[PDB]
Amino acid sequence: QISVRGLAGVENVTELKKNFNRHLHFTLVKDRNVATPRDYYFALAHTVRDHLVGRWIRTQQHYYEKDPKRIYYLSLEFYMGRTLQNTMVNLALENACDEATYQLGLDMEELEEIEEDAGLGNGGLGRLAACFLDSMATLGLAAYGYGIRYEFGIFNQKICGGWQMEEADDWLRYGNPWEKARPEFTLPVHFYGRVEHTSQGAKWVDTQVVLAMPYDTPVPGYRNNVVNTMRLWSAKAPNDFNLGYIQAVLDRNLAENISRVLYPNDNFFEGKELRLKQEYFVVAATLQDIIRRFKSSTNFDAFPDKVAIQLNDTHPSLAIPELMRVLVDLERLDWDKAWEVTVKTCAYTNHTVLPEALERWPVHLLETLLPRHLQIIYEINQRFLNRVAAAFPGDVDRLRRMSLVEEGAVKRINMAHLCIAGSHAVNGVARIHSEILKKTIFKDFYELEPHKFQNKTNGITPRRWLVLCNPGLAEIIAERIGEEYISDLDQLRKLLSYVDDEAFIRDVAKVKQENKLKFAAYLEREYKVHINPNSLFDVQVKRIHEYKRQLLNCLHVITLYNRIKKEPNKFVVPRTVMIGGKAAPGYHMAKMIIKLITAIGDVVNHDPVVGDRLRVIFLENYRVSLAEKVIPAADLSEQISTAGTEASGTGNMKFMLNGALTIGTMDGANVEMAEEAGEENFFIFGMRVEDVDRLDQRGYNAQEYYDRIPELRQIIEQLSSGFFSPKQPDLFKDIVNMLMHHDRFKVFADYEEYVKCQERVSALYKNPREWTRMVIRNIATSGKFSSDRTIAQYAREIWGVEPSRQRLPA
Amino acid sequence: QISVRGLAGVENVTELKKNFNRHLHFTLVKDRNVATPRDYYFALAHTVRDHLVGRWIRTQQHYYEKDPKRIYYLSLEFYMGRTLQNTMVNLALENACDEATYQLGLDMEELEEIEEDAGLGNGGLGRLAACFLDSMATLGLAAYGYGIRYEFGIFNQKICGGWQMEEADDWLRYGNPWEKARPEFTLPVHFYGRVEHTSQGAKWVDTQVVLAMPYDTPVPGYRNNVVNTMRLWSAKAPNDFNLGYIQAVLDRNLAENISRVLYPNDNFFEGKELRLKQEYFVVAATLQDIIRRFKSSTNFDAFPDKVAIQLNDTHPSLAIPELMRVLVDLERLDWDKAWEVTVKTCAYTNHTVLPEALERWPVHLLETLLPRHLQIIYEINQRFLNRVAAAFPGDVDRLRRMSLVEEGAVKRINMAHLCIAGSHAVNGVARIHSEILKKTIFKDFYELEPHKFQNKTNGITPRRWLVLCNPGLAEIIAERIGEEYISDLDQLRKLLSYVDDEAFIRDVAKVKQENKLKFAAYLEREYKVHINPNSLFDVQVKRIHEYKRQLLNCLHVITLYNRIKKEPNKFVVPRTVMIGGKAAPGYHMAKMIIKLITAIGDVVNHDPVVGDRLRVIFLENYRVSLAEKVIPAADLSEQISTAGTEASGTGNMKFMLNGALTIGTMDGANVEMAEEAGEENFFIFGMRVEDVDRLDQRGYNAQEYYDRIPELRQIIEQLSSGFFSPKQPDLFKDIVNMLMHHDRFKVFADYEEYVKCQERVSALYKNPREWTRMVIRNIATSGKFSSDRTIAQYAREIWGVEPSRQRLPA
Ligand SMILES: COc1ccc(C2=NO[C@@]3(C2)O[C@H](CO)[C@@H](O)[C@H](O)[C@H]3O)cc1
Ligand SMILES: COc1ccc(C2=NO[C@@]3(C2)O[C@H](CO)[C@@H](O)[C@H](O)[C@H]3O)cc1
Repeated sequence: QISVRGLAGVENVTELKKNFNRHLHFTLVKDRNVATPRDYYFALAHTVRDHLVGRWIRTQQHYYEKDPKRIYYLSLEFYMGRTLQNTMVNLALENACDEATYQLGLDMEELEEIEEDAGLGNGGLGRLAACFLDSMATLGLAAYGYGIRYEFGIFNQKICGGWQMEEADDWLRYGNPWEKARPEFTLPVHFYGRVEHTSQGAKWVDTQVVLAMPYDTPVPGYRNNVVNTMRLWSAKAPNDFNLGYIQAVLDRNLAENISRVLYPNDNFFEGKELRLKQEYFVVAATLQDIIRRFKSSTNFDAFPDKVAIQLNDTHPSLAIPELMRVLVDLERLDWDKAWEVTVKTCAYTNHTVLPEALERWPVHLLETLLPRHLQIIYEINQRFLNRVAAAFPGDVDRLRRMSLVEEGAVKRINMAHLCIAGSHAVNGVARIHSEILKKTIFKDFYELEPHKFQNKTNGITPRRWLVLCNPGLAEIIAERIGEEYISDLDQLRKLLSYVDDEAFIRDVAKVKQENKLKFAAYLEREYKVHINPNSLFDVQVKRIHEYKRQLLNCLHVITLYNRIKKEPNKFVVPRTVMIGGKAAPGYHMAKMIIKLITAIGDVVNHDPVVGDRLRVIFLENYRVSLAEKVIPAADLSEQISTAGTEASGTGNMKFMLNGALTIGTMDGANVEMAEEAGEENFFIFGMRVEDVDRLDQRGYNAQEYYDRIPELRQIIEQLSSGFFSPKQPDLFKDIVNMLMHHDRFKVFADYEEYVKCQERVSALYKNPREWTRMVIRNIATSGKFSSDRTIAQYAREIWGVEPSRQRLPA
Repeated sequence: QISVRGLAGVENVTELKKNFNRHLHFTLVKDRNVATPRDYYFALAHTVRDHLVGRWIRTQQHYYEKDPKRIYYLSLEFYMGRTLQNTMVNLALENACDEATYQLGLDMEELEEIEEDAGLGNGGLGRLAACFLDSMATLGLAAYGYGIRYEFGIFNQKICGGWQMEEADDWLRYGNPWEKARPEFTLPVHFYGRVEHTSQGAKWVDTQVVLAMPYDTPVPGYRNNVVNTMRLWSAKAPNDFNLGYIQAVLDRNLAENISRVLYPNDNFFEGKELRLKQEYFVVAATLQDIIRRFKSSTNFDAFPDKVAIQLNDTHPSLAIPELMRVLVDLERLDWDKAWEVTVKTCAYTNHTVLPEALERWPVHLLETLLPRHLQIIYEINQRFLNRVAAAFPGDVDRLRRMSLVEEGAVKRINMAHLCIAGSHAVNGVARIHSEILKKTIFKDFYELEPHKFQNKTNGITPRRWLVLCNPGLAEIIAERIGEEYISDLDQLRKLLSYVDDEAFIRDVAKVKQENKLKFAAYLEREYKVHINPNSLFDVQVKRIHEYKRQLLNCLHVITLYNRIKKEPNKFVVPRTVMIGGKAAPGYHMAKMIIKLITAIGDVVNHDPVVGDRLRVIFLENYRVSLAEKVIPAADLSEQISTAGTEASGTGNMKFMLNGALTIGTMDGANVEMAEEAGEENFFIFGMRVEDVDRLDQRGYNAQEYYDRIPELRQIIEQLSSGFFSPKQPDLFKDIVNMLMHHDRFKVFADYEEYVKCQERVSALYKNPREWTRMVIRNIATSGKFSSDRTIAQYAREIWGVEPSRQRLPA
């Protein structure tokens, strides 16, 4: 159909049809008479998978022959989403498969909807890892993603009576055609035990053993025939485990629980033993695999020349003392040499400055679970503090501030401090965030080792986040500037010469309208909800958190509603306000915010006076697959975190690429997005970081805003009195109390500027031509935010490797 | 190579080679450079599996079109063993695959050794189910085996310091290429809850739900293109199960534990809740599947015309009240009609008379777990006892004897009584056993309903137990009488005309010697144990149990040892005495017997005076795959249970088919084996059932035998004094005490006759020609013991269906 989706050659289509039929028969053991849509999906998935295998085998043998430096990306989260369409896109098979299935009497888009998301992440951090894997393969890097194969990913969200309910994400129920179990490469992981000091060093003895079984998933690069590997570990009990008899076999579950479930927390540290076990499990299995591959290329001097380990936040921080453990205790290297190797091998990316998100593990937990690692951490700390003391003599408070060990009620290990000490590079994820690191939380460390600190602004893959989810936009762009931009997003700048082109203005607006129509149809079909496709689609999709200020959005919605009720016969630009996202199950306030959103919708959506002028919808079960649907449909992207709290954001970049305008604070990557597009083409409002600092020094008094803003007072009185909960008048008392007395994120302080800015949004939307011209200026300057740019920077500035766009032989 | 293994055609070999290479590449994602023997096994398994699928699909569609009466074989145990060679044998692919792999530079027999046994059974009962499935497919019956997919089968046995150690049988670790998951046919199973009586009947409410997910395994018939199904259920938690959050997901294990592990008891009832859950789980899921298939052919009058349910012992006895529950509570049939349908549908096979093996479930367990079923059982009991009372007026003791409910300390339900009441046919598994049922334990029931009671003597499949495990013997037979005997074992009678044939005598003895050489080589390679292949191979392999009297064998071994020590320079026929079998983990005496056997070996095998004249070896980890190796190698089969205790035995039949002579009591099928071969061709000794009865009336006094048999006294004194355990003098005190004071199985009473009979065995072995002629007379008369004969009898006399040897189109 469309050019960017590749060729549908007679030979290819014929071969795909026969292999589809072969898999339906031999693999699925079905015939066309009893086969269901799900059977057809699997037949297609197996057919497409077959095209990966040759490339996968030859890529890995190529790395063995060439022996390049290997990049190991360690993460507790990989938010992959669906794999079928992505694989077709990267292999240039989309049009061919569309044709082949059409000739078989099937609709490929219907088949695509059957696949479960691989939801092995919470949101931004896990999705970043996924985009990074795509870019590393596209740039021809010898890269491996290492994580945990959770049996249960992020929970499925159901809304019942306006409240969030959780159910298990049983994503493996029907099988996973993309993974290949590798039980032959199973490795032991040790827990508990005790440390024994001998004539020849320390020994870790009397341990409990859990097996780590790897599953490999292919990661295809964009049309370069490179296929890299994501290796995820699954926990298995040894066969002699606890070996009355029946109970001993049943108790195997205790060991295997390590890989059972993803902790569902976004930007929050939960210091539970099971989580610590997960963190060591991935680190210990991965490091053994790395060392084995290195030895099968004695001389650990060349280790950092052949190995780079990237730590995705502090979650895999145990890699540092584990590497030291192996080099010192097992390989018999002297401490100083082992440390040199460790520092040159490891690098650390920080993803957040929120205090409650930082990992600080109780010493007593590490003492019991990992006694040798605690000893190594103590030794690292002593040698590090000796360096600090030499550099800043007599500065006793600096010593206590910089220590890896924190004293108090319970002694804790600060994992961020451990990571900085044991890495040759430390980076933040957006310019403003990286600067905040050097000025505030890591100031002492920056003063000691300034060369260590870097910035690497986040990005998103334009394969998934443009070509896959928005083929209509990809096509109209390709018509003007060709296809090269898909792996070189900076080429989008060429679209600036089309901002006054009448045909292009028309096509951009047409594609958006089509996306909005399709999404409005999706909502009626799957959720029986009705929306006006002619309204402004105002979208805030992201995890529910106080810092992200879904509450500020709520205040604006109620403001709009109240203004309509005050002057019903006055014209207003119609809006569909859509808010979606999951709350962590134990996060009370986040669950209350969801209830508030649905409660507002219950009032607003059924008021006859409002009509089709304002609709409030909560998007249930926000996940990667839903993002791919709603983002291309959006007109307005809400990026409204309190300045200094969103380290980068990546949803922001997705919206910019897909033709939505942004209303946002100068926070995270928003700053750089506005810099790229020009501030005139961005809807910027609210406090800057400096303004937040000034307010904190003064003391934030929410009452002041309540007293001086009549429209805000009305809303608070409505919430308190039970306007949005008539049967339960005091339902939202917790929300009001927080807003009035203990709001860490200063919702009221940005209210006036936000509402004012929203009026400017509505004004521009009244002028379709000028709206679209501003959209074109955003799309055209979105190039910097490709994860290809991000990964190229990591490669050159941290890993010491050169990216390549050269094809491998097919 | 050999004729019975089929053709190796140029086309077939070429196609097998290319499909092998295709699977290694696409399915396993390997190349010849990194592939291991295990990879090669899987490539072969997938290649052979492909040949099943067409036949499997067409067989099942054929049954849908023809709508024959369906046979449902319900069992908690299916002891399948390995599948690769069996599939090749039944598809006539063995020689072709041997050639194809040879041309690829691989040894197929090496590849076959990689496959794990499917050990979903304890021994005889589970193996009978497996042979039955093979015969039902070979006889073209529309038959389905239904059971549980245990994650862990019968434990692997390790011998450490002469003691049995258990480890988990993680048989699914590397995957199972033979099964096809069918998550789309998942069914709910209900537990606990309460009964609510309404206007329109009873309702079972507030239940806990566990999902039953089916896995299908193909069961190929012998060269008839029929492929039947074994459907095994796996337990899955519903996604809202227990839905803080993390613990709720972890607690899913509680539901899924139902299908985790096989109870490892042979002929013993363990009344645990988990076992009851397993029994209902298989019954509830299976019955829903049966009813669905019946409705997709309202009128339940024709149900028994289209459905037969065979209960493999009382383990699936809950099928009776479950069927009543569905028909009465859900389908709204009147009780009398539902009962008529149930009785005509169900039939019950009893497999044991040992009191400790009979299922008697505490009422309090059924009350809590299955409250509606208990109510139905009470109603069945009342109506049944009303029938008994009408037939035998005033016989109050008969009423209490026949009741399904047993009174006492704890009230129990007698499941055997339930089965007899609710089945139209009840059978024992050998003539002597079926007679014992009518004369003793079920006498009252036989008097009420004589027409119900039948015999169906057990059998074994000649495919696995001759062609597969002993191709050399199969070939020399085929050379004389052709190939038809493989599916018509009665044709072996034609070998009687060759008993004086000098060439045949030579060939039979040659095949045995070759088997003995191969097995002696297997022992050195895998266990570093050395044996004389010129010695008489004296073998007792079966589960360890007091009733099977491994202890009687031990007494003979020590007798032989003592006689050698008394007269060292006197010639004796050299023997290798081999004993193998697993003990149930909680069966103390059985574990003590294993230790005794190894302790005897420790003394006997290292005595320089004995030399190579006597060796005692314990065969570790006895299982189906080991049976296939040792049985063809055996000279003497030990079948020495106390008369009246072994219901049938099936190991006995395996040895007879493979050219071993039998030393045995007149117990189980031994009686019929001797009848078929002639008593002159069997080594019969010991008490008959009548003699055991006489001794019981008198009172068994072991001291009497001790006092009057000097050779027996010597052995007991050796055991007691610590001759076989010098470092632990009193190690075998429990064994001596049991033998002397509480031996239920009268070991001493058969000692003299046993030793005498063993002397006659040695005498005949000294004459190779006459030994072999007697062997030929055994093989020639083994035809009755084919499971094809057994299944044909079930078909005609119980199920009301006609077997067919007609081919389906290929
Ligand atoms: C479980 O602990 C955490 C889970 C998630 C996270 C984060 N999720 O999103 C964050 C940080 O990382 C993204 C990728 O760099 C950034 O774009 C977000 O701004 C940041 O909040 C931090 C800790
Ligand atoms: C767990 O409960 C039981 C397990 C096994 C058994 C049996 N195993 O072997 C038995 C009975 O059945 C075989 C098949 O009919 C017979 O050949 C054996 O003689 C009998 O002991 C009985 C109860």
